Amino acid sequence: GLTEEQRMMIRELMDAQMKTFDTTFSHFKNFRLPGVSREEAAKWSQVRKDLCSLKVSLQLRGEDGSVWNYKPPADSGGKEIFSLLPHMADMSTYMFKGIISFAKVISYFRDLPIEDQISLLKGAAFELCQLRFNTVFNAETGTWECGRLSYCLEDTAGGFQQLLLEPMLKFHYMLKKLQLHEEEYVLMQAISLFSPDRPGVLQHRVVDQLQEQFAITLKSYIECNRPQPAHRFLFLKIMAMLTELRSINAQHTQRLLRIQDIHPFATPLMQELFGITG
Amino acid sequence: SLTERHKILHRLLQE
Ligand SMILES: CCOP(=O)(OCC)C(=Cc1cc(C(C)(C)C)c(O)c(C(C)(C)C)c1)P(=O)(OCC)OCC
Repeated sequence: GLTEEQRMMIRELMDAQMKTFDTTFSHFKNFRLPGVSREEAAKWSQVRKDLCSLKVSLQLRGEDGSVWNYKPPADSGGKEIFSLLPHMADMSTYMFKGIISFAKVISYFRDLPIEDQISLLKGAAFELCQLRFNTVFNAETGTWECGRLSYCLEDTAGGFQQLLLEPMLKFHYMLKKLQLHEEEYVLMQAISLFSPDRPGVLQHRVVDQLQEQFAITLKSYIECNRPQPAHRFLFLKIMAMLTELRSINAQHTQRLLRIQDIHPFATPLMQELFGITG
Repeated sequence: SLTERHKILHRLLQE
């Protein structure tokens, strides 16, 4: 079994998750919706590539049972490729506030210096957000079911291998296929949050030690709850996915900055989290 | 300087 301490660690994590993860997104409202030179050209060309394969349609199911569906525009002149960014900015900001609250209730996080808490959140915001999004991702329909809101991937010619190209999309399918428990997701969030190698951390020693504790807890949880040889390397697969997610985070953050540079749209909280002066 | 450059985050973490 798990040590008493490990049991307490998981309980605190689950408590935090339940208190700060609005899984039905019932409190997400008041958000925006799409309405109804050489160097510069080079910037735009890269920006178009940064989001041409991350397109989603949006669906809103009203209380009365009506349904609004929004299909994004095809990559044309320019501007139209940013039609959903304001909305996305609102959804992610909503998620980030939930992630900040999550960290705040964790005793291990509170004891850290305020400057370190800030550094850890900046480094892991995107990661924790995507880990939570994975729990509401329906791999059968390629849709993130967020309460009344739904974001569906626009399938193309290729299809599976087509999407598998985008690292973050492949990540969601792969992670979903592991069929993790709430406990494993929350431990993944903790390992990501307490990354000692985030740029700006001062208490490297303490953070590294905390991460290891969380990792050993996850490894142990798996050993105790799934002895089946089929899960022999589950822990290592998870740790490998977290390392990948970290690379994906850096890459999307760069994407954000590139877009921001030619089409500012980040909310105030996003500017702080991803280092945008604005 | 870090807190100075992240007032929102700082505020959210102290409540
Ligand atoms: C650094 C800030 O990142 P970011 O929070 O900003 C959102 C405005 C961000 C969040 C995000 C990313 C994805 C991908 C990556 C899986 C496609 C999503 O599917 C979704 C939804 C909300 C629809 C579930 C949100 P981004 O990847 O969304 C891309 C369309 O943008 C990263 C710049």
